[PDB]
Amino acid sequence: AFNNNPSSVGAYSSGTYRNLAQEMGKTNIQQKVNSTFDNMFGYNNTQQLYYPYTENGVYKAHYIKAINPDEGDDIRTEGQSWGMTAAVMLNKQEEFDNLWRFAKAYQKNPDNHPDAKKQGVYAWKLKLNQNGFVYKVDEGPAPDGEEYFAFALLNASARWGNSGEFNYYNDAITMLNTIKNKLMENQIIRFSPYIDNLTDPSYHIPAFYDYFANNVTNQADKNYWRQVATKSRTLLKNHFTKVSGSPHWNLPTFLSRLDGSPVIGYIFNGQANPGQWYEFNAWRVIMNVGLDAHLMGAQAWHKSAVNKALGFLSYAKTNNSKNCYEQVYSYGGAQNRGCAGEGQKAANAVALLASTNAGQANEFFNEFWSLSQPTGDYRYYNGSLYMLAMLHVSGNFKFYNNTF
Repeated sequence: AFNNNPSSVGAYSSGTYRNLAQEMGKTNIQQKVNSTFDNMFGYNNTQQLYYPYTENGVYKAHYIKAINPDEGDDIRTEGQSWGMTAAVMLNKQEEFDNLWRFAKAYQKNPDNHPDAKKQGVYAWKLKLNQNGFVYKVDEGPAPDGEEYFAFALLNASARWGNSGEFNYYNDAITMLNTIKNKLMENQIIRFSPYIDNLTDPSYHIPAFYDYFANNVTNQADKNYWRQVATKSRTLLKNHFTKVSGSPHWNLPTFLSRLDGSPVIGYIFNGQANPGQWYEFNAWRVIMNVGLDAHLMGAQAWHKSAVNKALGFLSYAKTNNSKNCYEQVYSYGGAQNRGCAGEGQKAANAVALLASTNAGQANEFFNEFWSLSQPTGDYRYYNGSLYMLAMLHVSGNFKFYNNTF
């Protein structure tokens, strides 16, 4: 049965990881997790997201392919870092190393870039040119990519050691220093180096910062990361207070000010969507709240955030002609951008680690567990989130501390 009373003591402290799928009465859980990885990382061109990169017939590295029928396939730091995270959780070292080799060689902006704000950050969008060779489309970062790279590398160090191709630990500390020096404003993760008073709630993963604090050696840096953790929980608490009731109707938004206020409308040239939309990025917020509750303990704010958001989506489904909740809402109104696909259902299943409503849990968990693994033209984002969720709901998303 679903545990509707999640502990205030996290798995990171206790060592006790929940297996949500087992609580929900499912069978062949580990088999399904393993097949999900094998299909995503297999050469089947069906579920596959992991592809080799060669130059003049010489093997170089691997990437997660952001398949895109509208604008041409590209390669993103979020997908790359999420792939590495999946690989370390399942002890898949070659896959990890092949992805990290690609990131460090081809995504990393040089440390002596003429723009100091780009030095050592990871270019969010690459493509292969007409002759098949990789190039940077946009050098600007997507800072949750760096966050997941640092997380994944610290875990690789802890599981595998640092004497092979990579000194994972040194690579992780370098990544942490880059985040602190290039991607933070007053200890809150940035949306952009070039815009102040701006964050993306989906980039806030408080438990990662607590993990960082426990994996750096010096006192000042331990305190720094513990403060980022506390400030991140404050940002999310404040954002969830601000989106409660009218006018945002309990869903978090794409962009926020540093006090948690949703950004209204457009604020910069190049912005993809209005700031107050619950859209593709915002899907991840309650996934992150579930992660935090599981790993670091559930408090009243985690439970309220997820219960009210899932409550809104359930309500929105009852008021939809297609009998689905949709991918994009603004001020509680459906924006006609399609029924929820696999990745949104996946994010919402992870959120259940902070839920106190067994009925909600049944509905949202079964809607996720009944899905086939993503295929076709939209499988990059759907399939990436599906993989992460499979780990989180099977007790496989764990923190592996380094020893000093």
